[PDB]
Amino acid sequence: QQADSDQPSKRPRFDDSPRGVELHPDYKTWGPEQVCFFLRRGGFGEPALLKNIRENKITGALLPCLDESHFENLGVSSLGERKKLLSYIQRS
Amino acid sequence: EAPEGAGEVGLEQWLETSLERINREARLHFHPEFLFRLWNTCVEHWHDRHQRSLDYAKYRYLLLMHKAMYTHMQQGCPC
Amino acid sequence: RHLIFSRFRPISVFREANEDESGFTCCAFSARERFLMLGTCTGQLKLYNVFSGQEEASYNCHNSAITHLEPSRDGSLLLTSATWSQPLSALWGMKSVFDMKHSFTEDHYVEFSKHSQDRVIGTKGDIAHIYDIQTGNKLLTLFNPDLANNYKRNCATFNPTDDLVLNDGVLWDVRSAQAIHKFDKFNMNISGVFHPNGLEVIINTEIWDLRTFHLLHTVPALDQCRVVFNHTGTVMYGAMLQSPFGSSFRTFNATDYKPIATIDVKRNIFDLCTDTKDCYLAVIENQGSMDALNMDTVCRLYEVG
Ligand SMILES: [Zn+2]
Repeated sequence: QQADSDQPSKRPRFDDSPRGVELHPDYKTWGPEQVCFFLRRGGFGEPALLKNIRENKITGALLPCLDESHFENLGVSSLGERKKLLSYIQRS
Repeated sequence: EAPEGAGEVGLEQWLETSLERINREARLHFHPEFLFRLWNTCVEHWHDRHQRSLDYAKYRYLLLMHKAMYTHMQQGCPC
Repeated sequence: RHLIFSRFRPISVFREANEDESGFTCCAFSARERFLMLGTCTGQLKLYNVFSGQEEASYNCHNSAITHLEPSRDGSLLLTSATWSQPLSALWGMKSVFDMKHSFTEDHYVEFSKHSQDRVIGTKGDIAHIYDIQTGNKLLTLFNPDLANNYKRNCATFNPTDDLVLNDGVLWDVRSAQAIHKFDKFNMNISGVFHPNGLEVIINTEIWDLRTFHLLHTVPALDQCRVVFNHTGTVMYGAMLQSPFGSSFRTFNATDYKPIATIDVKRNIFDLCTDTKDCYLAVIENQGSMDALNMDTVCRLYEVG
C-alpha cells in the first residue's frame, strides 16, 4: 500500500517557516568548517567572526594556540564572550 | 493515472531520519571536505541570515545533499 | 534526420508544485506519452500533463533521488531506480492503483527486456541478474571475474532481440548463459549499449561491429556521454557527465555517427528524453551550485519540428 520508507504530507517553505544533528567529532585534522561547527555549538557565530575563518587561519591543529585578541583581528567584538570562548576551546 | 495510498506520515521523524541516514551514507563518499561546509552554510544562510526555521534549513540541506549523492552515485564510485 | 534535429524550440517549464527548490533528477514519457514522468531527488515520482503543464499525480517511491524510469509499452508496469537506498530498484503497477509488484533490492540499475518486456534485467555492480516480471523469480545470473572489467557505471542491457546481453563490457548469449565476447577497456565508466539497428554496439566512444567484433567507428564526442536514441533510431542524443553534468547536448546520425548539431542550454543537463513521435524533447536542467545554496533542478520542454 505504501513502502513506508516514503514520505511526508507536504513540504516546508521559506515564507511559512520562521523560528538533533550528530556530525563528526575528534579531533586535530579538522577543516575550518569543522571548527565553525564546533564554534556555533557554544553559542558563538557571529558571522562577523566566521565571515572569514574561510581562511586567514586555522587547522583542527591551530585551536589551542590561537590566543585571545588574535580574535580581535577576525571579528568577535566584545571582551566577555571573547573571555569564555577563550575558555570554550580547552577541556581536552 | 493510479493514485493511492496512505502516504500520511513524517516531517518530524522523517526529517530527522532522512538527514541522519543521508549523512551516514555520505560519510562513505567524500574526503576533506568536510560536509559541514554545506551544513554550516545552510544554518548560516536560511536559519541565521533570514531567521527561518532550523527544520527549514535542515530541509534545504537535505535536498542539496540528496542532489549531491545523486551526482556522486551517477558519477560512479570504486566502492 | 538531418535538419529538423539541429533546432529545438522551448515551450514550457515543469516545476515542483510545493517546493521552494525544484529537484527533478530523471525524466521519462508516459506509456502513451500523455504524461511526463518526473522523478525527484527525494525519491518521489511526479506525473505532469505534457500539454497543459499541470501536475497530475505524485507518488512516494524511494528514500533517495530517482536515477531511472522505464514504463512498459503495456502501460501496466513501471520500473524505477534510486540512488543509495535499499531497495535500489522497484517494479510498480500502473493499473488502477499504483502499488509495488516486485522489489530489486541491490540493483542500482533496472531495465526491461526489448522483445515484449516479459523479463527484467538489473545490474548489481559488475553482476547482472535476469528476472521474470510475473513471478519476480530471478531467472538467471550473468557474471565472470576472468572477463569482468568493472565499469563504475555498469548497465546490463538486452539487444532488440533479447538473445544477447551486454554486461560490464562482456557480450553474453542469454540461452547459453555463456559469455560470447569481451570488449576491452578504453574507459572507466560507460558500459555500452546496443544500437537499435542491432548491427553495431556502442561502448562510449567506440562503435564496434556486433557481427565481426571489429571496431567500426570512434566518436570522441560521445566520451562519458549517455546516449538516447529516438524511436526510429535515426538520431542520437549525447549528454555528458564528468557540476560534472555538461550544459549542452549533441545530436548525431545513427547511420554513420556524424554530429548533426550542438545545443547549449546554459543550464546543467541531468537527464533528457524524447517521444516515439519525435515531437517533444524533455530536458532536466539545473542552475547554481552547492556554494550558491541553489540547486533548483527543473524540467524544460522543447519541441522538434
Ligand atoms: Zn563513492
